Amino acid sequence: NELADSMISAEKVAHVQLGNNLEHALLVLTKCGYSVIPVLDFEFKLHGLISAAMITDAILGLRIEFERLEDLKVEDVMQTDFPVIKDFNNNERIVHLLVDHPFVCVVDSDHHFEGIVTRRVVLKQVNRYIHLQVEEN
Amino acid sequence: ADSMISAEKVAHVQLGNNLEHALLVLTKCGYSVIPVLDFEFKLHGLISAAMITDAILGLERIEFERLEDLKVEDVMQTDFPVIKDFNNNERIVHLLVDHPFVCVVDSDHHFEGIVTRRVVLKQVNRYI
Ligand SMILES: [Cl-]
Repeated sequence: NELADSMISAEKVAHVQLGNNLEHALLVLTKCGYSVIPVLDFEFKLHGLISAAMITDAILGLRIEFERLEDLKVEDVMQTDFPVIKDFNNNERIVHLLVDHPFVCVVDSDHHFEGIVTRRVVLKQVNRYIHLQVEEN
Repeated sequence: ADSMISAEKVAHVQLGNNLEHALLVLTKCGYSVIPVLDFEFKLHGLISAAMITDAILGLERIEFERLEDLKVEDVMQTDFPVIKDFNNNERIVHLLVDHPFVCVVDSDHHFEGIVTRRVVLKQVNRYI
């Protein structure tokens, strides 16, 4: 159960809500310690992922138009194309997703946001394996 | 060893550049953290949008007008691990447990590239 036990619980992951403006999202991103955060609805279902780069790209003028952050909404710029994990029954699919994704969101069958799995657990396992090889030799 | 992303494929900023320029480079480049170099391409620090925005967080507002007043060296992180070569492979994997990437430099602090967690994930996927 090592992949499942490594999930970071949702209440430890900052998020924004549909309808939040981009100035609010930038504040959450800056304080939270994650470079990408989930976008949830009022039922805590997962709709998207947002980063500072997505926000700033949206206000790149012909001048960075920081005044526009007040008016744009997170759903206007968030990424809607993302993988999810719905169970821990398949270790290989999770490891496969972590190749091109630094973390993957965990949701239940109705898309309620549960937490994230990151690459760190796999690095911990590789680290342990390397040390076991030293021990065995 | 063969997985290092070489320095010329990584965007950087230079000492003395302001935070407005750094935000532009960060936004376009596709890396969330980029190196800060000097004229000799020596590594002085690492900078991210979160470091930049934290520096201009007021008690009432995000003070974007201050981006042109601050320089990258004012906000960059200067305490980070590096590797000089691939003569200590166990240390590299050890570092990648708590760091998403580590910079590669030479003895003169010249920036050579970065090693990331992705290559390890690639190997694990292939073994599995
Ligand atoms: Cl990572």
